[PDB]
Amino acid sequence: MSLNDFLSSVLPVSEQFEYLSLQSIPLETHAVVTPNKDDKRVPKSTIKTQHFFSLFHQGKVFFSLEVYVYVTLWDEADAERLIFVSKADTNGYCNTRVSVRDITKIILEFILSIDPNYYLQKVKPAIGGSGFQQDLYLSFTCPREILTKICLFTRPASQYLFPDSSKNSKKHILNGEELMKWWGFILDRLLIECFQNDTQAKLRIPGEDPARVRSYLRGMKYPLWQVGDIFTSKENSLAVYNIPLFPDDPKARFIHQLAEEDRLLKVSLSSFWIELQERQEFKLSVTSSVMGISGYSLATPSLFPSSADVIVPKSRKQFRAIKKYITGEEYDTEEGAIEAFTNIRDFLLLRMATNLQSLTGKRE
Ligand SMILES: CC(=O)SCCNC(=O)CCNC(=O)[C@H](O)C(C)(C)COP(=O)(O)OP(=O)(O)OC[C@H]1O[C@@H](n2cnc3c(N)ncnc32)[C@H](O)[C@@H]1OP(=O)(O)O
Repeated sequence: MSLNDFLSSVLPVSEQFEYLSLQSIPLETHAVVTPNKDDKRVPKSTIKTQHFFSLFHQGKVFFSLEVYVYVTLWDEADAERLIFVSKADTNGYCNTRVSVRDITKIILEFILSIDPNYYLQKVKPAIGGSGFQQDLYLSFTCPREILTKICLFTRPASQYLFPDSSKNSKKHILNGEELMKWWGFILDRLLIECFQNDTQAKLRIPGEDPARVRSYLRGMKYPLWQVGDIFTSKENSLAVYNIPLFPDDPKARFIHQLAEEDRLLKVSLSSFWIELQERQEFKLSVTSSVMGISGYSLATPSLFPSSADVIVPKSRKQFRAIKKYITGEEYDTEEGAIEAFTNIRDFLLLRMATNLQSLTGKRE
C-alpha cells in the first residue's frame, strides 16, 4: 500500500491532488533523551530522519506536515523507532472540502508501514568520526517488528509552516481544546488500525489535574488510554534524564530554559509539568497537551519507500531549498500558495527530473 494509495483512499472521489513527500538523508545523531552515568546500557546509535509532506490542489499548496523518525539501536537484535509528529499546518487556499484529519492520519499510517531498516541502509555519520572520506556511509540492521513510539505536543498557533496564512479568512484555526481532540481522534484511530492491543496510549495536559484528562479519555475507542506519558523515571525522576528532546518542541525549549537557570538536577518530572505550564502562562495561555504511544504494530513494517513514495534530495542544501519554498513564502494572499507550488514543481523538474505525484481521490 503506497503513499499514493493511502492518500487517495482519504481524498474526495474523482478530485485531483498532487503531493510532495520529501525526506532528509538519515543522520547519526545524539540520543533522543539525555543519557545518564547510571545507565547500564546506552544507545549504540541514534539515526534521525525528517519526512516533510505538502499537499496541493489546483496548482496551490494548502497543507504541510513535518515528521521526524528516530531509530535507536542498542544492538543487532535490540532497537526502537520513534515518530515525532512536529508540525501540521494549513493555509486555507484549498477550494474543495477535504478531511485534513484523515490526510494526517493516513500519512502517519504510511510512515508506520516503513521498515525501520530503510533508514539504516545508508546513514550519514556524525562529524565526530567518521573522518576524511566524503562518500562514506554507515549501515546497520535491526528486526522489522520493533517497539514503536509516537510523540506529539498539541498547541495551536495562527501558523507553523505557512507565514501569515491566518490573514486568509478561509483558514480554519482550531482552538487548543479542539486541537487536542483532533489529534486525540487521529491517534485513537492509529491505535485501533495499526497497533497491537497491548500498547501504551497516554495523554497529559500540563498543569492540569488528571481528573479532567481522564474525563475526555472515556470517549476513546482504543481501550487502554491512560493519563500520563510514555517517559521513563530514571535518576530519581529527574526531568532531564527522561524528557525526549525534539526539534522546535516546547519540552526541549523548557529543558534548555532549566539548563540556563542551572536547575537540571533540581527539577523532577512532576515539577517539570507544573513549571512548563506555570511560567509561560497568562495572556499567551492556550490548552496544550502531550500525547504518547508505545507498542508494536499489528502488521510487520516491511516497506522501503519507492521514488513515487518519497523524494530524497542528494544534499541537505537541496532538501532545505525545496522545503523553504513552502516555509519561506508569504501566505497573506493566494499568490503565496501559487508561488510555492510553481517553485517546487520547477525545482523538482529542473534540478531533479521529477514530477510532484498526482492523485485522484477515491473516497465516496
Ligand atoms: C503537533 C502539532 O502540529 S500541533 C499544531 C497544529 N497546527 C496549528 O495549530 C496551525 C493552525 N491550524 C490549522 O492549520 C488547522 O486548524 C488544523 C490543521 C489543526 C486543522 O485543520 P482543519 O482544516 O480544521 O481540519 P479538518 O479538515 O480535519 O476539519 C476539522 C473540523 O473543522 C471543520 N472545518 C474545516 N474547515 C472549516 C472551515 N473553513 N470553517 C469551519 N469549519 C471547518 C471540519 O468540518 C471538521 O469539523 P467536524 O470535527 O465537526 O467534522
